[PDB]
Amino acid sequence: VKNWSIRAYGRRRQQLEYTVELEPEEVRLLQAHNYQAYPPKNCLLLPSS
Amino acid sequence: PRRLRVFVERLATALQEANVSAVLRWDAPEQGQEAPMQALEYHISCWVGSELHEELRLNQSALEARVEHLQPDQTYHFQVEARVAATGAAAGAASHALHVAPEVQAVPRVLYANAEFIGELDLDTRNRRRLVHTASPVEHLVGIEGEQRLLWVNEHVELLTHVPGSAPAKLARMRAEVLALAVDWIQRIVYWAELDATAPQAAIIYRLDLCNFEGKILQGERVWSTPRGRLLKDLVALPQAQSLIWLEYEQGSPRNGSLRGRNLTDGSELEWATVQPLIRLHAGSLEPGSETLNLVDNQGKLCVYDVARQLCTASALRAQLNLLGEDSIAGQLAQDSGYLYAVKNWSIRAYGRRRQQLEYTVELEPEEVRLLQAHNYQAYPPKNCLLLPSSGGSLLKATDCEEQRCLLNLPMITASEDCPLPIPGVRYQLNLTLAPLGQWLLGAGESLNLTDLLPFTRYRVSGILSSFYQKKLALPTLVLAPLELLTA
Amino acid sequence: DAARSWSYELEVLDVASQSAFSIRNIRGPIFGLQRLQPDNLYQLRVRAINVDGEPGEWTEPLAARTWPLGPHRLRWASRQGSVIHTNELGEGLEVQQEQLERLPGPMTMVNESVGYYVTGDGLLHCINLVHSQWGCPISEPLQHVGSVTYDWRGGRVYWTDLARNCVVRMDPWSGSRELLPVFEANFLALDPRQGHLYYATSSQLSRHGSTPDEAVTYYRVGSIASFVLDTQQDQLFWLVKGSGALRLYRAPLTSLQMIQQIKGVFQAVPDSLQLLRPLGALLWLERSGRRARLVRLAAPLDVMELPTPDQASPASALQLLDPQPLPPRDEGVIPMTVLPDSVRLDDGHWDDFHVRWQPSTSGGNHSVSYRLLLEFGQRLQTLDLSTPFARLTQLPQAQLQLKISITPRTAWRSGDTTRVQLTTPPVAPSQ
Amino acid sequence: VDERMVLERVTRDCVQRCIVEEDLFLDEFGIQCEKADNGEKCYKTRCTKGCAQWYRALKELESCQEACLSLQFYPYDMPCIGACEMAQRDYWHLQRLAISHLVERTQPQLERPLTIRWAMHFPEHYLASRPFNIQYQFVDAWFNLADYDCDEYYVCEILEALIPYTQYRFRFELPFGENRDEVLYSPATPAYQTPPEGAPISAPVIEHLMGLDDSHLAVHWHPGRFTNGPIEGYRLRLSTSEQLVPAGRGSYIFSQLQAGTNYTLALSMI
Ligand SMILES: *[C@@H]1O[C@H](CO[C@@H]2O[C@@H](C)[C@@H](O)[C@@H](O)[C@@H]2O)[C@@H](O[C@@H]2O[C@H](CO)[C@@H](O)[C@H](O)[C@H]2NC(C)=O)[C@H](O)[C@H]1NC(C)=O
Ligand SMILES: *[C@@H]1O[C@H](CO)[C@@H](O[C@@H]2O[C@H](CO)[C@@H](O)[C@H](O)[C@H]2NC(C)=O)[C@H](O)[C@H]1NC(C)=O
Ligand SMILES: *[C@@H]1O[C@H](CO)[C@@H](O)[C@H](O)[C@H]1NC(C)=O
Ligand SMILES: *[C@@H]1O[C@H](CO)[C@@H](O)[C@H](O)[C@H]1NC(C)=O
Ligand SMILES: *[C@@H]1O[C@H](CO)[C@@H](O)[C@H](O)[C@H]1NC(C)=O
Ligand SMILES: *[C@@H]1O[C@H](CO)[C@@H](O)[C@H](O)[C@H]1NC(C)=O
Ligand SMILES: *[C@@H]1O[C@H](CO)[C@@H](O)[C@H](O)[C@H]1NC(C)=O
Ligand SMILES: *[C@@H]1O[C@H](CO)[C@@H](O)[C@H](O)[C@H]1NC(C)=O
Ligand SMILES: *[C@@H]1O[C@H](CO)[C@@H](O)[C@H](O)[C@H]1NC(C)=O
Ligand SMILES: *[C@@H]1O[C@H](CO)[C@@H](O)[C@H](O)[C@H]1NC(C)=O
Repeated sequence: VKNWSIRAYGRRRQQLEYTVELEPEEVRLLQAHNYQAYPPKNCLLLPSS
Repeated sequence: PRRLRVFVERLATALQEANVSAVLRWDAPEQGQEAPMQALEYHISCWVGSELHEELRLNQSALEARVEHLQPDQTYHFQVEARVAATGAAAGAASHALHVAPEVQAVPRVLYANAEFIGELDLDTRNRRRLVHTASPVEHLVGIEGEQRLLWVNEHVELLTHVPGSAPAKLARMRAEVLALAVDWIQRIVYWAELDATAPQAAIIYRLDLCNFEGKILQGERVWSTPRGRLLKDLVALPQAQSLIWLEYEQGSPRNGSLRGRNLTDGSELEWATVQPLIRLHAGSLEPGSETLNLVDNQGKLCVYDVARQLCTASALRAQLNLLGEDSIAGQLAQDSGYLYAVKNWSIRAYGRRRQQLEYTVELEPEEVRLLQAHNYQAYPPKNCLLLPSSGGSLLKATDCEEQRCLLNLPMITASEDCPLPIPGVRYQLNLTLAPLGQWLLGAGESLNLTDLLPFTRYRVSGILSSFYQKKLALPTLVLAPLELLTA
Repeated sequence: DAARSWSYELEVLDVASQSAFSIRNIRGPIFGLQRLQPDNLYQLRVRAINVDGEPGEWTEPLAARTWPLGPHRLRWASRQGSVIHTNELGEGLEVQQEQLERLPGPMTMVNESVGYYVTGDGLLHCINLVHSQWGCPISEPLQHVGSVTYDWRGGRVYWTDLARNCVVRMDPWSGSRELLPVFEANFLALDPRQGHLYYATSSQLSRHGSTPDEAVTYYRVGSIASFVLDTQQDQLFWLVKGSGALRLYRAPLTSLQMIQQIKGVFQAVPDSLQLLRPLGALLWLERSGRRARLVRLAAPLDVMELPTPDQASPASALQLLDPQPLPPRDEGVIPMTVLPDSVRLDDGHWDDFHVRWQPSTSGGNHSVSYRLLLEFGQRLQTLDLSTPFARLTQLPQAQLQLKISITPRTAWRSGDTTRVQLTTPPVAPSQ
Repeated sequence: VDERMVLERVTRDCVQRCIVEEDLFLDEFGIQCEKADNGEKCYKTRCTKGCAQWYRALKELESCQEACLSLQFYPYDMPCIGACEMAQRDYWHLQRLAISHLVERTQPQLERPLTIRWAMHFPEHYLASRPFNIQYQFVDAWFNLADYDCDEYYVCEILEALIPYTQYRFRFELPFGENRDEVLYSPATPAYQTPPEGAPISAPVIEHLMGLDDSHLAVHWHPGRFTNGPIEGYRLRLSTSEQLVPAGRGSYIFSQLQAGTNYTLALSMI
């Protein structure tokens, strides 16, 4: 967030992709949907032995 | 005018839920010879009360449909309308309401086996198939309908199998005359009986496990034998009662048929009380808790036997089948979940189990039917019971040891307390260690007796437990408890 | 002509004190026992003394538990339209001055004068009980109405329109009706804490909320006869009228289990289930109208039977009247009107062309969502928003007069529409 | 020619209702159109779209939510859905009032598989309706028959295994659309008795079972409901004494039993 605008920088192409202007009190916190990689179903569940 | 014919078909595959579908068949209306064969649009709407279950539109010359995912003990109404596809003109309409009730309803299909082939005869459409062309003629025939496997014995006395899409593979070659044949469908064990040519004659019950079949010819194992002077006929395996019921007659008296058998877990001899001596025995309902035998007395009288009550059960099909004569109901008698089939005067007569009436009579060529096998409902255990268990436990019990050897006992495994039946195709893989010294891949039921041990020295066995369905599903192998066995 | 002139024995076994109290010499099989402690459980058995003094055997004890103490009044309705207020025995009859129509159902009360009831032909009627010259906003009765309910917090009357397969929400003070997207419903109850509308079809019982995430289906089948909603204990009862078996259930509002299945050819009136609050008991009237059946939630096996009074000999509705008054209309759920001077069309750079306004609030701080309507001449664009923000995608570039209609709403009701006309800015790039 | 009058009458009443109630409902966007716009925001254009789309949804088995699907008012266009559902229930009400006398005057006939021949025909929109139920009743409520197979001229065929030696009456329930209150009932058949077959499935219920003195024991009983045949005898086992009593007698008294002790009676039906 710089000067009431949120700037998305792409990880693949390494460039600025989106700049979206804001109202001055819209963003106090910023959280992203980062990829929460889960274990497989043998690891999450009950063990066999 | 032809009517709409709907049949409830229940098909159970092991490690899968039993699915119920309605086979909707309706012939075309009568068309003239000037017009060609017309496409008919069949609109089928299936209702459960006031809600729509499935809606099907099919372009067919004659109707042959399947409405899947029916539920048992529920009333389904099938509203079928037929329209001509090119013009939109109404050809016909039918409304079939149907309680599902899948223990008394099936599609009327038999398996017949002449000297040339084994085929399917649908008694509804009167159409004949060929499943397998046999080089040598079939003498006995059983089947596993969950995997469409036909197990049969030829004139050249050899046991063969047939999955669809493959060649017939020989499972065993047999050195004596085979009296009977049966299959445990859950544990995949094929039981047969062979004649003994010793002057007191007996019948030796052999078995062969189909989970050990990897493409080469196996050999049978002697598990039980007959008391001398007596012989077998008509082997029927009941897995849910764990029984192997035959008809034990005496040599020289074939109309003294007495119902005997063995329990399939511990090998104990079981006895069934009949009020009259028998001649032939046929299997019945094959349903857990309600298992049935169609046994024939020496007067040519059918009794619809009950296995659990050990008594005759009065039915309305018993009086109608006794009017056919002794040569019809002791010739060939087959019974699926829905119908009960008999051959009289070159015609196969299906007797329905629900309405207790004669339903289909299909005329035959005089050498079409030598054997008759129905697709009886082979009820499978649930997926917890068929597969590998969760807990390992102390399954190997330590026996009393001598100084030279210790007889380790290898028992059968139920998966929990909720599973009454054994797990199919159990193979232990073991090593022995001095608390490797040996490597054995040995199944369940036998014993490993463990020679060449040092005196006054402790030894340790360890094992994994492998079953048939955990190798098919690629499920991971249970490691059981490594127990230590002391020698004195 | 054989004579059995006997004198009966009725014992009272209190379970709280372990005390056996027995009286003698009653002549008839009927007996009106008096002077019990309220909120108490008793066990009752009967034997019979002859002339010689030899009694009969004891029967099985019946789990007999008292109504709690209070002025606990039952409102009976006839099939001819007479209203009789009794207490919980069927005694103490007071004939009310109001005259309902033929075959009335349950009367849903808005304030202490105006009530709404649904008759047997599907018509919905309004009655002012105190002063009948004024109080009803709808002049004529309304056909094809399944049931009726009232929200005290929103101040809205909800009924199922069976002709439209919709639920109609109505202001009782003005008669302004709103179509709600709730389909094929027969009976209604709304939770005032959160604004969720609970509804039961012939096949299913489910929930409608302010968002589509809040729709939870509780049951799917005979047919559902009636249902009630327990707001305090967070649970939900319904009656399924099947093939000769009237069966009652319970689910929480977030274990689905069977309480009592009543077998017989007699069944219940649709919209006759009621939750009796001080016992935690469930009442339903029977179809013949001479019997009301009651089950306790603590003891499911005991099904009590309430006979109907003789002055209203066929009954079509029975309510336990609430002893507290109904609470008034909350001004904390009313959304405030969006200010028309604050509706700007302040645009950003590139393709960000958007409309912002000052956000509407309520008294108690509830979620205010918005419905916006656009008019680009003949072009229409309707957006359902949850923020004071609406991006305009199809801008026609040629300096139009855009008509914007913001309607704030909450989970209970809706606010007034703010209608503005704004001049669009000049759009130079078109790409 | 009657069907197109029913179509045009329901379409006339639908367009007349959408003219009438255009001011009655408050919309969620706050529309409030005047009486002469003919614009797409108003109640009258969406409501006459609902009266345009009601018949095409009925004969092609579409819902009124799926027929009245627009990209402006999403997910639900409520005047369009409401006008479609009101016109469909007005149509099924007019078909029920058209064919009500012909349903209630025509009696079904039983012949003997067991066959009901009703002198009617399937409706024109047969798949749009609910399925008709044949209903059965014991002669000595109406329950739905589970197994039958009918064609379009109502020549039915009962495949349900009925109880033997039981008098039965049959009738047709005709639902009309999804409205559960709009059902028509045919008159009942002449009463047909099933042919007798099999053992009885109902035990005979005793009426009064007491002792007479210390050396006799009396019982009175009535026959059961499904006796499955002509009744011949009732066997009484007292525990043992086992007696044969014919079909005319419903009261038997035992003798030569022990004084002052506890017995058990077993009653069967032959
Ligand atoms: C079932 O068939 C109809 C009619 O089939 C047409 O006529 C036959 C004689 C043959 O020539 C077919 O190939 C023709 O299609 C189908 O109705 C047609 O559907 C298509 C696709 O929607 C449409 O373009 C055509 O106008 C329709 N034609 C007519 C004459 O009605 C119908 O869709 C088929 N139904 C199903 C479920 O496959
Ligand atoms: C209960 O509410 C109703 C409105 O729902 C009130 O009825 C109004 O009463 C006034 C005064 O008599 C009339 O001028 C209005 O015309 C009525 N409104 C309508 C819409 O008809 C009623 O007074 C309220 N009762 C009490 C006791 O507060
Ligand atoms: C930073 O924001 C202000 C907000 O008023 C704006 O005027 C200014 O142009 C912005 N600066 C840049 C470099 O974009
Ligand atoms: C029903 O079961 C059969 C046999 O297991 C299988 O071939 C088929 O795919 C199943 N059909 C379903 C689940 O629709
Ligand atoms: C039939 O066999 C039974 C059992 O072995 C025996 O008791 C009986 O004598 C036999 N009957 C005849 C006629 O041989
Ligand atoms: C076979 O043996 C098992 C295990 O001992 C027992 O549970 C079962 O009842 C036996 N089966 C029969 C049919 O007796
Ligand atoms: C039995 O079969 C023969 C075959 O030629 C036929 O002529 C005869 O009619 C049949 N008998 C009966 C009773 O159907
Ligand atoms: C294995 O030991 C057992 C102990 O009972 C004995 O019966 C058997 O002969 C032994 N087998 C071999 C192959 O040595
Ligand atoms: C036995 O030992 C061999 C050699 O280490 C190993 O491959 C095998 O997995 C072991 N099996 C068990 C059951 O421990
Ligand atoms: C609502 O919000 C206002 C302003 O944030 C605050 O003063 C007030 O306490 C809140 N609650 C209620 C119940 O009004």
